[PDB]
Amino acid sequence: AERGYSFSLTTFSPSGKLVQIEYALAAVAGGAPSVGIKAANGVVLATEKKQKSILYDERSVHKVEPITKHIGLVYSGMGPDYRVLVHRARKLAQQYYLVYQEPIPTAQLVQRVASVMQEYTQSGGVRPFGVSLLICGWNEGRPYLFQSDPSGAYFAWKATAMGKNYVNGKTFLEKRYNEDLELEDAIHTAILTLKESFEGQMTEDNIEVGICNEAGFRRLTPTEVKDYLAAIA
Amino acid sequence: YDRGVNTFSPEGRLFQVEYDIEAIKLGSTAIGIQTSEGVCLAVEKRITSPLMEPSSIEKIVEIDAHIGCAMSGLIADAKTLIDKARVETQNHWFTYNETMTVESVTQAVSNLALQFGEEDADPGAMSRPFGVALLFGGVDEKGPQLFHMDPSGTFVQCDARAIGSASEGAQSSLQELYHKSMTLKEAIKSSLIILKQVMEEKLNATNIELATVQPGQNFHMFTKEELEEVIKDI
Amino acid sequence: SRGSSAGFDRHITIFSPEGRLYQVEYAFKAINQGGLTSVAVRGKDCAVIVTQKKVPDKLLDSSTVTHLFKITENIGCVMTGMTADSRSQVQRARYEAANWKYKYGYEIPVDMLCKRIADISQVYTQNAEMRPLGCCMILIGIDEEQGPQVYKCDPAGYYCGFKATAAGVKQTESTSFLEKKVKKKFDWTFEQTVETAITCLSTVLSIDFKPSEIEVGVVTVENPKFRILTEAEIDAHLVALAER
Amino acid sequence: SRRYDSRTTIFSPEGRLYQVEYAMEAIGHAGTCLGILANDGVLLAAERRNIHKLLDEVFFSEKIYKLNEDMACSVAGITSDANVLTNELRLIAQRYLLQYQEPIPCEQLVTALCDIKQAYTQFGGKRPFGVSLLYIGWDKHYGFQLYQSDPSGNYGGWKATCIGNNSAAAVSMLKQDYKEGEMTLKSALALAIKVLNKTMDVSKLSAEKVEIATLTRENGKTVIRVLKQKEVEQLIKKHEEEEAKAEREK
Amino acid sequence: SSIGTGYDLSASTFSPDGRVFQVEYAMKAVENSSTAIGIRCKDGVVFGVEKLVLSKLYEEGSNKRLFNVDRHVGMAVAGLLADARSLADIAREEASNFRSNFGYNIPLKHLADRVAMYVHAYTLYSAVRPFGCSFMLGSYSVNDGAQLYMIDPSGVSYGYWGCAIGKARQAAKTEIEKLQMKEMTCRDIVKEVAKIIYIVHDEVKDKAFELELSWVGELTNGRHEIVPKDIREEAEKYAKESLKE
Amino acid sequence: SYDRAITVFSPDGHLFQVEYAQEAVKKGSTAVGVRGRDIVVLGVEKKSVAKLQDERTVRKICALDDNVCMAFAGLTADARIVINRARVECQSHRLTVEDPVTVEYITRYIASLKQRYTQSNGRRPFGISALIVGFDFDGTPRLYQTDPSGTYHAWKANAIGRGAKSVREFLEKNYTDEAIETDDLTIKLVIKALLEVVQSGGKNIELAVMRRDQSLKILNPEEIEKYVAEIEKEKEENEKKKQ
Amino acid sequence: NQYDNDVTVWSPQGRIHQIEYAMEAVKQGSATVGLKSKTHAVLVALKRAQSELAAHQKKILHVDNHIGISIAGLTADARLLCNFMRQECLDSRFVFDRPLPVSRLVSLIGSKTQIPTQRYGRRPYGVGLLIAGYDDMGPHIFQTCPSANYFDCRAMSIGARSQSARTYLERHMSEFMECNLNELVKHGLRALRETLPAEQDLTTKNVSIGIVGKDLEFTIYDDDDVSPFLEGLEERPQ
Amino acid sequence: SIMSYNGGAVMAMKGKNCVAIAADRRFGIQAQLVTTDFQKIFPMGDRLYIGLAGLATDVQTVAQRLKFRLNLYELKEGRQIKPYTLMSMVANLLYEKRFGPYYTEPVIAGLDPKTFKPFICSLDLIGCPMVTDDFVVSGTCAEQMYGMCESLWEPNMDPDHLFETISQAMLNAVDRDAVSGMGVIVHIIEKDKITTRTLKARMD
Ligand SMILES: [Mg+2]
Ligand SMILES: [Mg+2]
Ligand SMILES: [Mg+2]
Ligand SMILES: [Mg+2]
Ligand SMILES: [Mg+2]
Ligand SMILES: [Mg+2]
Ligand SMILES: [Mg+2]
Ligand SMILES: [Mg+2]
Ligand SMILES: [Mg+2]
Ligand SMILES: [Mg+2]
Repeated sequence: AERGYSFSLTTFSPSGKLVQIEYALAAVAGGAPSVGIKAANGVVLATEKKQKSILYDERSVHKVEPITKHIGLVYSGMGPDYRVLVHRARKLAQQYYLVYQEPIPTAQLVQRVASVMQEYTQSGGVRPFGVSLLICGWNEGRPYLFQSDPSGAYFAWKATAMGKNYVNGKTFLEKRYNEDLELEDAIHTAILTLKESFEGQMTEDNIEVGICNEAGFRRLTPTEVKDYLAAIA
Repeated sequence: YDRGVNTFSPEGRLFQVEYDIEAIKLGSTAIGIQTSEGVCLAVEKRITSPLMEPSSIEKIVEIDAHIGCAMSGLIADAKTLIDKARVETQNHWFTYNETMTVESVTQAVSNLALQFGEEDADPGAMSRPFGVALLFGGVDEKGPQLFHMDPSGTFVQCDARAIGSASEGAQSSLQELYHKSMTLKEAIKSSLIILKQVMEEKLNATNIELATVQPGQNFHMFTKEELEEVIKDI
Repeated sequence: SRGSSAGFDRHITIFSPEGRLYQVEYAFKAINQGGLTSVAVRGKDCAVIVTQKKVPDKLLDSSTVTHLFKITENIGCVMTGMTADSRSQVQRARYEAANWKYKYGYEIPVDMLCKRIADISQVYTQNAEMRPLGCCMILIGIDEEQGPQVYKCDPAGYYCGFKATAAGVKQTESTSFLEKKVKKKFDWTFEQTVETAITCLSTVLSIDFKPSEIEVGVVTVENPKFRILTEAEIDAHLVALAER
Repeated sequence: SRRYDSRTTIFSPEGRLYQVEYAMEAIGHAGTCLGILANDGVLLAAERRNIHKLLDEVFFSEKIYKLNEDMACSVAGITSDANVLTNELRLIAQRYLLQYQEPIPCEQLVTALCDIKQAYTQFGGKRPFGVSLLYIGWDKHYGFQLYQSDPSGNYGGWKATCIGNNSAAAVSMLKQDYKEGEMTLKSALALAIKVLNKTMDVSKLSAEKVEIATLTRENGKTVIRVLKQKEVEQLIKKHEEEEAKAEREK
Repeated sequence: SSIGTGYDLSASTFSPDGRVFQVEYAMKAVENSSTAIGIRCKDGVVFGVEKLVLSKLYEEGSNKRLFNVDRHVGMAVAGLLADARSLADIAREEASNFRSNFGYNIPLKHLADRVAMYVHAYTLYSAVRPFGCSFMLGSYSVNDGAQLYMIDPSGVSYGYWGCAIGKARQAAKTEIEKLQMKEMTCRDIVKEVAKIIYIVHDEVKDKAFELELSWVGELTNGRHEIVPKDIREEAEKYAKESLKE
Repeated sequence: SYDRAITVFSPDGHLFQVEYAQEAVKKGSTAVGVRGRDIVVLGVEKKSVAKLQDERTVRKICALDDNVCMAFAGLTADARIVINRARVECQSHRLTVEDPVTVEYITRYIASLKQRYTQSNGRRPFGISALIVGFDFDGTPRLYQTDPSGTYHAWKANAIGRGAKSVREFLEKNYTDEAIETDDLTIKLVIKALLEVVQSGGKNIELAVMRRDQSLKILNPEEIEKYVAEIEKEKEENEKKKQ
Repeated sequence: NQYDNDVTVWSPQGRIHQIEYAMEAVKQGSATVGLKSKTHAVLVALKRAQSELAAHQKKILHVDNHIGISIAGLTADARLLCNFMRQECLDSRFVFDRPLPVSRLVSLIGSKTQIPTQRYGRRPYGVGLLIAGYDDMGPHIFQTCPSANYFDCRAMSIGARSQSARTYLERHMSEFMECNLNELVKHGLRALRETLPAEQDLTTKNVSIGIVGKDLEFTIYDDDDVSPFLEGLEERPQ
Repeated sequence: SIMSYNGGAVMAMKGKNCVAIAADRRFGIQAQLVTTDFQKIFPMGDRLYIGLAGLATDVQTVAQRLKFRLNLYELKEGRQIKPYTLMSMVANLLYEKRFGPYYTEPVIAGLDPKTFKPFICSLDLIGCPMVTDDFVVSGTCAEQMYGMCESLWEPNMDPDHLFETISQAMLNAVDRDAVSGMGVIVHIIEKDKITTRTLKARMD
């Protein structure tokens, strides 16, 4: 027989900080890196799918997940927490569509999921999600790229990174690329910004990438991946 | 040191209930005496200022025409118990069309005894005992009667009893003066004599409440004058 | 950071200054407490489950001593860690699976079942009222057009499919072994898969066990129904490994 | 259970709620934000914190919120916490509009949201919201009004005030340079760039390091707008390109 | 190993080394209890308990540590009696609901797995505490034969041929291994049960005591019954006499 | 739902959460009240006239019904809640019964609300004391006060909040049949009491009163400086002309 | 003390202090005794008075025509349990039109009082009970403790200095079964007296007796009503 | 029948780059007129109007509750509702009362907020929508109204030949229905303006 803790597990310290949230971000800063680029004609998401042994079947699980026909996700942090948020985003995505009959606007999906993440920083008995997401979408012509973190706060980026070396991965992009970048272009400068930390032999199974153009969102196959890898494609 | 409100001490006593018995010792003192001709209740209002209406201080109240009750301790708490009592006497009258004995009334109130707790509790549930001691005085089929009840939920009948800060002293005096055959007249005098002693302030007719209930007359709260009449014989 | 602590980060599932969850970690050590190790391998036409069967007592109906459970008829699993927790998780798996078919019309995919059990555990990881389960779950069976599948889920919420894997005391030693033989990987036939599993366990435990010292579960593309090998036919594999 | 509960809604020996005070702390570190009351309008100016050369920012503002049709507000504190209290603000507005078929009286929309924050401090064992808000609007009862709210569930109407970083240097400044009774949306925007230039560790207070919005009447329908990049700088230069002209008098 | 710095106050907390001290602590309560043993004969299951004489004022039959959980299932307990009794009610309820639903007597393996999951439920939260008890379930039927199960404070459940719980869990086992129950009949095991009890019982420390024996097998017709006074005495005499050797 | 017991007894029989609430009341803007015979008055001290403020949106004085009103001292937010709860009870006492709300009844109600909140799981007590004013329609004019404990009494005059102890010591030495024997002088004693601890300026006060039948009246800062002069100089016709 | 405040916390010794502490509540209560012949169940108890002007505490309560009890420990808890016991009995008569078998009623107290000892935030009942009843299995004397445990007794006594009474009862057990009422009651009164300070004994003011048996419905005797039993009591301490 | 308790008629028509919507003005209770100035068409943004027929209370209620939702939608989204979306919004609000529905069959008429696209549709009292390229009717004279419409509507119409067409459909249909009438009002929406005229009609 179970009861429940009704008091919040996150609380302001005298410094005015929300300790658990910072610590959650620490779990993020310690996770596999992720990069997102808004190419003004499609967005790109890519992360380090570092699997320990070769025994791991890279297939069976993904980090770049489709929310709707036109939305997509990637994270940096605790994998299990992510999964929870993926099911809730997909769900939130449907509750919108049933009511409005129009696919959910990317900004709107972000707002909704961010609200959830915020919920877990005040409700009783729980800890904040130890994850940060990068949502990408094509809603009404313009491409979108967003990031919401543990606190439940979100921002729209032209491009960014989260996870290990996200500090360096950002500055790198802070110059190593800019707007007007076309499709395949933003994809290259993305897999590159990734390698700017990717320790090891970055192959087609060490990474996973998805793109979101104004014609749907999808994950790229090991093929199209092995290609871009050869420093081109 | 933080524990549940329903924790026992190594001594086999609930901390909260013990800690409220303590609170009663900080209340004003009240006395109740039981005579074959009636029962009387007296308490020191313990006025703390001239600007405070001595009348807006009732430590003695009517439960029903045949029952009066005096209190001591955290008076805010007693408000609740007093109401439950009045309501109870009426439910009994409603249902059985007859007055409730003084013992049954006291008992009814005592069942809210240790009715406090945290987990596994309703929303409108007490979170701590009532820091109150009570004296139910009245007359019923068994003649005049006086009952005492503290926070442990225990209650008993007494020929005479005192509660409040001066309780220990007051009770000593009551033991010296009580007569199984004394009278409501003698009784009231003793009450004031003793009350006068223990009070830190000089016994005024405006700093004490006295009331009686007798086999004939229904509960009566002594007037400012009727006090002068008895105080006349300091 | 560097192993720091603050508040109750060591008593309930809340973040530590580093961003770790000690209780989830303490939950992994909890697995080893049983002192057992388990291995699972994915053949090209099958999947195999092998674990120790330490029955130090002769007063136990060895029949009732198992870590091999039939979830569905086409899904079998092996538990590693705290027993009671394990039986529990096994029951939930049976439930989630029976319910999936009733509600959707078809057998639950080994892929999905594990993702499910995984999602559940994730909660214990985010909620403080309860501790995570100190056990690990390995499921195997044949998918519609994906052939044999082998999945394992964490007391932390993680889940995945593998060519082969292990859990228990010698998990880390069992992986090094397997991943080394998956490179030399001959033809992953039924016999080899079964043989490779037994040895991995025998060499990491250095035991050359009798047929009663281990239990073997298997699911076959030609016989999708989960099957637990007899003590007799277990030995048939043991002898076969001795011919060299 | 009793052991892990921090008791976020209890009194301290002093007789104060420590979790409210700590929320304040968080507020006095957030992007500065203030509003001044004129006679032809009312405004809000905030320290745009999402300042960075990579953000794509696709919103009307970053800290300016449209509640009512006659109201808007700004926040100082935890943004997520803020998105929650505003959403609820919009709902309270509409419930009133549904029920009475008339815009909700400005102050009333505030006392509403305040009763909720007040509650989070009296019961529930939950932490209060880490937010302080500035409300500006117009209503057929007191026309233009400016309001401020604390996570304590406390509020007040201000002819002028500030919240956030150095929300002390900003006050006293206005507290003396404010035309109590003779303010124009122009003389208002005046102190705006003047005070923000001060309390804001920024030299030549760029157009981005700030967000402006003004509410005014206009032939019936109330108007709410956030100044465009250019429109901002006009007051940027106007401030300085008048300041050097102020030292030629000393 | 002295681990216990907050890591032992809640069942919802793992120790730094993967343990749940509250459950372990609950078991100690059991290890401090008086020994009870169960042994699967070839035509049933037999139960015996060293019920210590708390006071000579108590009736013979007070604090029974053996109950009928269903007409074909018996329960032998060790540890905190009040905890055990409520587990006996749960067992009963579980066995009763089963009959109402599926329409036939509950299989001992199922009644055991069920009650076990209930026990286990109490080792996951701070909201409750683990049962401080262990018990055995015994039954016989022709379509199932004889079955003996044992559940402990953690929820774990297993089938046995012979088993013991309490003060002398160990000492009782080394004595059970001497018998070849698999071939033995229940009518003969009673003797051996009472035998292993006197051996194991500490004449010194623990004062006087009483012997409780449970019946269930072909000899009882499937109904778990108390062992007839006649058989008990015979088994007591045999145990006492075998003691003088 | 949160069931923790917030207010509990201590070793010597104390309810700290209540005593702490009482402390918050102490750190509040003083508030005094005097009971006349034709007009009861109330004034709220330390009104911290920040000028950049807005008088209306913060007056520690409120009306509950058409025959009752109140002043408070303590946590601002709490007061609001309690104020609007008594307001509601006022109208509901008219739907259940037909007659209006009494002087005491409503005060008792507020006390009962506070007392309850010192004995219910999940809740903190209300950190405010209240000076309830009103004339007992078809009777005399009464004055009552309430503290977090939930206890209440009728006062001839009183003060709560910052230094209320002082103003109380003072009030006890200025109240007489004669002192304020007319509405003109009644509103005076309060004015004096407030000032007898109230910061210099007069722009720190916010008095007001209710007539034994008329609506409520919040005095204007004008009628303020006047009555604040009729005594500012009267505090010289015996202190600067006999000193 | 980390293991003393919650009944859900086991100590490293396999004990639950809260339960033990509650047991202490019983010991504090004034002593009470119970014993049965083969035809009567008898409860005997010593009542205490706060001061000399107060009455003596009730110690014996009527549950149903065939059941009565004596209490030791928290009075409020006695009333809770008594009312539960009363309710359970009324239900039996309502549904089955027969009196609730005493042993079955005891099992219910056992189950009811066990629950709180296992849940967080709850506390053990702080009262012991001696139960005297008569069903179609004859007289019965049961004992129930703060720990949901209960006992079927030949005779018994709980409370302060009840150790003496127990001892006296253990010496004359063999006599009980064949005693006729008045003799049985005397043994009871006699045992109670064992728990007193030598310089004082049984008064018609501090003794209470409860009797139920094949020939009589549970009845209580308190003041003058106790005389008949006190007479013929050898003031021969032993 | 419940629907014809207050009587009433509503209609929407599709032109080239314009849209029209008209409604009678009578508010009655069975045989008795009560009011002549009863609003049945509500503004739901510029270039978007909804017309409600049926039971007076639900007309008012469905409209007020729909505004509630429309406003928030526009405050959360950073835009102005698209017709096809407002239709889906009303379809949801009505169906939430599937087993105790509001008694009103709405008519939607408007132009795309960011396009020319004229749009008209009507719904079930339970939220089933219908979109057409010509016209839609609702009320106690559906039959009369269909009569006119199938004989006066032309594929493309300038604002003026639309106004004269929808104005004739109404007045003539509504004049063969005893509980509809007491004046007609028309709304013609063009990308640039909103023309609102109250036609001259019978008052019996
Ligand atoms: Mg990652
Ligand atoms: Mg946890
Ligand atoms: Mg367990
Ligand atoms: Mg033997
Ligand atoms: Mg047997
Ligand atoms: Mg202000
Ligand atoms: Mg005062
Ligand atoms: Mg328009
Ligand atoms: Mg007509
Ligand atoms: Mg007509």
